[PDB]
Amino acid sequence: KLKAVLFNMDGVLFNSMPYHSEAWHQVMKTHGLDLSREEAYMHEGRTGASTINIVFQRELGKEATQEEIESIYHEKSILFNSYPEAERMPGAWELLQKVKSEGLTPMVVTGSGQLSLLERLEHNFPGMFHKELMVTAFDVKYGKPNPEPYLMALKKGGLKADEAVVIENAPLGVEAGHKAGIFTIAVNTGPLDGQVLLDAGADLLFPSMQTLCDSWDTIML
Ligand SMILES: [Cl-]
Ligand SMILES: [Cl-]
Repeated sequence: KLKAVLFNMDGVLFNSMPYHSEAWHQVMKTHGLDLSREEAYMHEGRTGASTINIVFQRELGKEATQEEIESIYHEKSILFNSYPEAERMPGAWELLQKVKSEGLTPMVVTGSGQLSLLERLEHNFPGMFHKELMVTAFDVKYGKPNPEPYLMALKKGGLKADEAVVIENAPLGVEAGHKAGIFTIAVNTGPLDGQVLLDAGADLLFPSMQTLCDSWDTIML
């Protein structure tokens, strides 16, 4: 039944998670808030505004103001962009070529609003993605772990949930894919215990994008 493969971006397509976790950790530290690199990784999937608000609630016992959200989001984006630009996750391009050769539609479903990465998708993965077949921070009211972004991806692609598969590296994205009713494959590309991804609702778990790519033609959907 499979028609489309819905990829997260950060930690699936780009090896950008060390940078995102460093930048969140450092900007929060500047603001006097403790967020470890691993706790930052655990927020992958959220929009930046949702991350900031939840960290304020957890650490300060209050909501972030709109000004705090915009300031901190810009600060983190500027710091992220100050690093040498993120490179591809090994295995992603090989997998995309396989998916496309099988007649399947690649899509991106991300909580990112980071234009530096979004505008590099075409040069990194030529011929794969299209803006009207992507969901980003710009498209959603509620991001991951709410199923909204994955539900929206299904609609953009004219798909039913049973015609798609989700490829996720982070538990909030796994949860969103699963709760959207879509079969969800976790790829453990970061510092987390794989069990965190299984417990978030992943139907399958692979230890890298390359191993997923190697097994791809035996996943019968
Ligand atoms: Cl990382
Ligand atoms: Cl960013």
